[PDB]
Amino acid sequence: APKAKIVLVGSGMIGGVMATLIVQKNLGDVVLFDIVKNMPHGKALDTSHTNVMAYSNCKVSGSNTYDDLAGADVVIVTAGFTKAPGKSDKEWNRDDLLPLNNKIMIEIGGHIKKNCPNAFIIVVTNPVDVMVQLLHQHSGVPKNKIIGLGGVLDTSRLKYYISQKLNVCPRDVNAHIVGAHGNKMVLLKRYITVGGIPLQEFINNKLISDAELEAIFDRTVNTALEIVNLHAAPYVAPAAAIIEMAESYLKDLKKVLICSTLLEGQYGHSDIFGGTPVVLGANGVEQVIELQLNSEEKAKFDEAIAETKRMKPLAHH
Amino acid sequence: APKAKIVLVGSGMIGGVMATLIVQKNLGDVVLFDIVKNMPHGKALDTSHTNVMAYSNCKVSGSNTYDDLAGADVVIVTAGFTKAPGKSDKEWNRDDLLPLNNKIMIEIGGHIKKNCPNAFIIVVTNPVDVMVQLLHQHSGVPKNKIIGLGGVLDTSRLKYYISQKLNVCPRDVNAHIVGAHGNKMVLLKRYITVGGIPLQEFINNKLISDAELEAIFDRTVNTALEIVNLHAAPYVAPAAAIIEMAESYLKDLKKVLICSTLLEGQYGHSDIFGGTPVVLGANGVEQVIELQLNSEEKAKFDEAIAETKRMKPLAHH
Amino acid sequence: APKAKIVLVGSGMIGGVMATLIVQKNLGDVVLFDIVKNMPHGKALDTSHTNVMAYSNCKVSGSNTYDDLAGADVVIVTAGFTKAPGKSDKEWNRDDLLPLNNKIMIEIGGHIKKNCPNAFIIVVTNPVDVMVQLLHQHSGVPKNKIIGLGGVLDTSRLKYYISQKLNVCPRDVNAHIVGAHGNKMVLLKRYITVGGIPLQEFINNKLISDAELEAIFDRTVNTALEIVNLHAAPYVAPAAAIIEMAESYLKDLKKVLICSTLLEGQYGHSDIFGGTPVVLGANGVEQVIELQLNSEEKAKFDEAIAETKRMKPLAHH
Amino acid sequence: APKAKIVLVGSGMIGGVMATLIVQKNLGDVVLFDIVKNMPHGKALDTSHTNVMAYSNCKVSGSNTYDDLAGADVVIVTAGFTKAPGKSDKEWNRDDLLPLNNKIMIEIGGHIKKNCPNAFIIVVTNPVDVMVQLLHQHSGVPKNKIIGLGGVLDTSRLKYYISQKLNVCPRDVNAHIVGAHGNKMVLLKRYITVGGIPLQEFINNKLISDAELEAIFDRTVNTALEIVNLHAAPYVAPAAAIIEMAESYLKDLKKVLICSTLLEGQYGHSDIFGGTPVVLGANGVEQVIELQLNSEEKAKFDEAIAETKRMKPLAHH
Ligand SMILES: NC(=O)C1=CN([C@@H]2O[C@H](COP(=O)(O)OP(=O)(O)OC[C@H]3O[C@@H](n4cnc5c(N)ncnc54)[C@H](O)[C@@H]3O)[C@@H](O)[C@H]2O)C=CC1
Ligand SMILES: NC(=O)C1=CN([C@@H]2O[C@H](COP(=O)(O)OP(=O)(O)OC[C@H]3O[C@@H](n4cnc5c(N)ncnc54)[C@H](O)[C@@H]3O)[C@@H](O)[C@H]2O)C=CC1
Ligand SMILES: NC(=O)C1=CN([C@@H]2O[C@H](COP(=O)(O)OP(=O)(O)OC[C@H]3O[C@@H](n4cnc5c(N)ncnc54)[C@H](O)[C@@H]3O)[C@@H](O)[C@H]2O)C=CC1
Ligand SMILES: NC(=O)C1=CN([C@@H]2O[C@H](COP(=O)(O)OP(=O)(O)OC[C@H]3O[C@@H](n4cnc5c(N)ncnc54)[C@H](O)[C@@H]3O)[C@@H](O)[C@H]2O)C=CC1
Repeated sequence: APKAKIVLVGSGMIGGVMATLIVQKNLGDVVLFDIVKNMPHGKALDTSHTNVMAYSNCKVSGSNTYDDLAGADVVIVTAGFTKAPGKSDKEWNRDDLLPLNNKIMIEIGGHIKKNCPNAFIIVVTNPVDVMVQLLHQHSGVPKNKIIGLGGVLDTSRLKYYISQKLNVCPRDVNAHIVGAHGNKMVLLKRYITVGGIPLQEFINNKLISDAELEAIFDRTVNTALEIVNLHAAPYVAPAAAIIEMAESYLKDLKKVLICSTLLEGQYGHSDIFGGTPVVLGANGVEQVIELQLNSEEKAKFDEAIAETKRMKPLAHH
Repeated sequence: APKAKIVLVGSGMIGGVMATLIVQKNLGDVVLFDIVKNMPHGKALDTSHTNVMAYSNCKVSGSNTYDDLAGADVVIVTAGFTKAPGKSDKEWNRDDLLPLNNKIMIEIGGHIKKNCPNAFIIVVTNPVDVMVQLLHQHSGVPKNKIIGLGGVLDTSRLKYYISQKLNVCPRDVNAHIVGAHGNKMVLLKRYITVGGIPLQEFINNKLISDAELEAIFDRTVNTALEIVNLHAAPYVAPAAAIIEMAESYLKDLKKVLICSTLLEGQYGHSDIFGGTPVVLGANGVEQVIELQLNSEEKAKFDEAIAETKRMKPLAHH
Repeated sequence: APKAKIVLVGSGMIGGVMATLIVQKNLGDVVLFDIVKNMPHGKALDTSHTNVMAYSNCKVSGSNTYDDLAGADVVIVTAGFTKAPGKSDKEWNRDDLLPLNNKIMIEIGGHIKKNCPNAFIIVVTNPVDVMVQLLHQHSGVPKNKIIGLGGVLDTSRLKYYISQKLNVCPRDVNAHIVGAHGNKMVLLKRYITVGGIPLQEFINNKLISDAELEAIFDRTVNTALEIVNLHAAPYVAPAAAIIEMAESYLKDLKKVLICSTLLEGQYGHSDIFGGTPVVLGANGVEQVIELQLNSEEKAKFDEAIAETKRMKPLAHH
Repeated sequence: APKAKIVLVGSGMIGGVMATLIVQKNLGDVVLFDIVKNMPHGKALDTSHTNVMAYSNCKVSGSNTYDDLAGADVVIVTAGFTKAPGKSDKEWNRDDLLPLNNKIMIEIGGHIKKNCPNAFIIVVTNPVDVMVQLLHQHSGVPKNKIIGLGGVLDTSRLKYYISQKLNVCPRDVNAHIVGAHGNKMVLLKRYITVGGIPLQEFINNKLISDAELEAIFDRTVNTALEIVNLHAAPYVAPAAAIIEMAESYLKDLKKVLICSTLLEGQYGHSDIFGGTPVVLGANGVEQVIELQLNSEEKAKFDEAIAETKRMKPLAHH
């Protein structure tokens, strides 16, 4: 009935574009919560005027008070740091953000548990597969109620780069990147399709070569780094990917979207979060889809999970 | 610059929903042309008021004059009959429409050639793979400028039925039905994916069985018949499929959409139209994608084409 | 959480376009209920495939069982007749539909009371201002939970016709037509704006003359008749207007939309429904806005209400 | 045919959100041009991946080369500075930006004249009513082909603030702010409507008081300042307003939108740009609407224009 209340814990660059897109889509009332005094109110105010241009009617409010999490239907956590200190852009590594963000998850998780234990949570803060589980553990939410951003975004890059080479609608390329959001992300060439057709047929037709695809894979993995090194920050597509996830939940679209979710034996892994296709609908994570990987792909998946696992103890520290 | 002018040659049930959806999408000015006196003006008038609710600004005009094809950017041909005479609903067969519609294509084609030889044409009238080629031949338009409706619609049924069984977003099922739009349409189980994942994995996981899929295939092929026999007429999804095609053209989306197009050696066939994925963009049919079918699938494709071919001489009569 | 369930009581022409638009907009699951055997299932089936083209995920089901009203969040009543018997198109009068539809409202109202007493109801069946109150009285729903279609549709015509003369975006003309949906509808020249600017300025600028506006008023009042007499049936804009209302409710947009609602002293009238701007949001009819009419406009409003009132006793018969 | 090419001259905060919204809306290919090395490529890259989530197909490219203006259909100029040096946020005044941005307009104008003299131009850089005319004069474009941002944005604030007080859909408040975008902007209480109804009726009904409206007017005028002083920057609504303008042009919507345009006697003013409602369509500024202001309102309009005029000679310096 009342619109969904969507609290953006973190009102930085991603938060700002998420607020924008929520109003564009009329998805629900938005709270831009941040620890920075007044900034979220300023961003909220600005954003709120777009209801007029968008023909929407979503309240957009800023907050510097954790208890505004109360009544949240969806909580999207981008709170934290994008860069580590003393580290240059060339040395940008999501792993280095771990010391910086760990303590922030715990605190937010405690606030979510107190204020909106029944909210659907999307964790973004890097290293996301680690931060999401830490938040899961501190917020107390059901495993079907929290996920991390990764695959929707990593695959939008891969999908997009292939679509440009093949000159097809970007969305008509489908692809899977799993395990973790980071330099070990697992790009599954075998699960790439174009217009539902195995990418291998386009390779057989010399429309795109294996070499080009290897360069696209490399680019995909290094995209965040590439953007950081172009004197920009990746936040527009991250926001759009998060909103697509939040939207599938809110409107019960049941889209299959690759997100970081609690693995309970899939791919041989339990007690960790990892990226895999899930179905996001009214009941949250409605299905966790386990790709029937081959042994080579599973080996890569293990390598990705091993990285998340390695940082599990460091996060919890 | 000026909006696209979209002439709907045929202002019956499909025409009406196409006009509706064009205004909803603000795709261009619409002409509802029909041979029935005044009906198209009445439908156009009604439809035109929806600009207000849709926040659009597309003119919608009725026409009983072929020369209103002048300046058309897109021409969508639904002109003809849905049912044959003396034939009951249980005996509904698209082939029987051939005697009834053949002469209508020729005439329209002559008008298109005179009035809008550079228009992009979408032929719908059944039996579509036959009628489209007849129109192609009489209108004189380039082969990259005309297609027939079939696969977008047949696959929306298959996609939809599978998505309901697997509880995923309908659009997340991708599937291919090729050769012809009719009882010989070729359903390619091998090219079905769900969230980009081979349907076989869901079958392996007992999430959907082969038997269920065979029933869904049967239903898909018989859908039009099923609808006709429920005391309804299939026209809403046909319209939406046509609009999705027209939209990809008009907005240069480059979607891969299975349509009836002139085959020039694909699948071993030339000098006939058949359903296959194509990319529809600014330049019309930008790419004709040839699925690398196996011999069994190709045999079915041949059977479908053989039917179109069989009726080629009857149409031209 | 679960999508809204929208039951279309009546699955005829308006019902069909409403189902189409609901899926286009992803507004909720739809039930096409009708007394005609199987037709609604056929229409629902057809419509359901458009989820694919629309990227939506709304179930569309047919029903021939009143109890499928159970759990309805919104009920839209188009059940009834568009034309009276023996009456020609030239003699088409909404009043004549009263004998034909009265008994249908009562029955539906009883089913709504039993099955979905907390649903938001939109009554369309003509003569709507009479049928809506009859349904209100039999369904038992709160006065903030039921309205009739009229002004959104009548004004879309007026708005549209003026926008064409002035060459502005249709939605940029705002206008009010109140009292009743019928030949006594009250067109308030004084409340017409174009881009928020009094229409009188455009008249002063000779951009549109009083005479042209009087012809547009006449056309607006006679539009339904004009469409019927063009061998068409007004149902596309009616559907779009109803969906805009249903949408404002469902998404809590709080749009000001002129609908038939229970008057409780506004304009000097009580215990009757009449068309006036209301605000439709999460709580239904959130505000009933009383235009501060002058005495001349109020006299017309009285004339409109007098007609509804005259038929009140005949309906209840 | 080919999509519109939209060059965003200036790829800062507003530019970034404009690129985002263009892809969301699939409006055309986008070039993010900036003088800052590589930043626009980084932003373009990020933005480009959203085609996937948006189902769009708009190229988004960065540029550090003026000649990428070639072939532009629309040019949106945000190039310049938001704050003056040594000036604190509390002292933020658009006028102070004049020395900083004047030289930038001239240069861009010369590039537009050389590269895309037939492009439709939207100038944003402050003080906009001054910068727009300077660009007009240097680019050589027809007066119907260039406008400045102001009223769509200033009025979205006023509209929004009133809609919150009255609890109606933001877009249902219409209002006019004219003359100039700055502290002398002219808020015309007399032209405010809510759901097409004179705001005075809501004031008469004590739904909003004159005092509240005066506070809302003050807030509206000071909004940019308020946002700057909340540790934020107004750029989301500016972007949305610009896109709504660009969109009306590109899709020939003919929306009435208040923009800065060349006055040729309206309001008694010639040879200057000032904010007034215009109709934006395929042919650019299709109509310049002159509000029939009273003498008090005209006096304010003169005060606003006098400010633009005062800075005319300083800009040209
Ligand atoms: N999972 C994924 O695919 C990716 C994740 N990222 C991670 O997203 C996070 C957000 O990126 P951006 O928005 O660009 O960063 P940002 O630095 O722009 O925004 C983060 C903000 O969170 C704040 N914040 C810090 N502590 C907080 C607390 N306790 N509560 C609320 N707010 C708090 C900040 O003050 C700040 O505004 C980073 O860790 C980045 O690496 C970014 C791209 C995609
Ligand atoms: N290709 C595909 O996947 C399918 C094709 N169809 C074919 O679509 C066609 C249209 O279906 P509906 O709209 O439902 O039929 P309909 O009978 O509602 O509409 C067809 C209309 O075309 C008219 N017409 C006849 N001759 C004409 C001429 N020379 N010029 C202009 N108009 C003319 C009619 O008067 C009429 O209004 C039929 O042949 C149907 O079988 C329908 C569903 C999908
Ligand atoms: N309020 C407004 O502005 C206007 C109201 N109308 C009224 O809308 C109603 C619907 O128009 P259309 O859809 O075009 O008519 P239609 O005749 O196409 O559809 C009406 C249908 O309701 C059915 N029906 C009859 N009794 C029923 C029952 N007990 N339960 C469920 N379904 C039942 C029919 O079988 C039928 O399919 C008519 O009374 C028309 O005058 C139409 C235009 C606007
Ligand atoms: N007209 C209106 O209603 C308002 C106008 N503004 C004016 O909009 C302009 C843009 O605001 P923002 O995007 O926030 O600023 P910003 O500082 O974020 O972006 C401006 C950028 O333009 C650049 N630039 C400078 N010289 C350039 C050149 N020769 N060519 C291309 N790019 C160049 C910058 O490097 C920079 O990235 C400012 O003057 C601001 O005051 C902002 C809000 C609304």
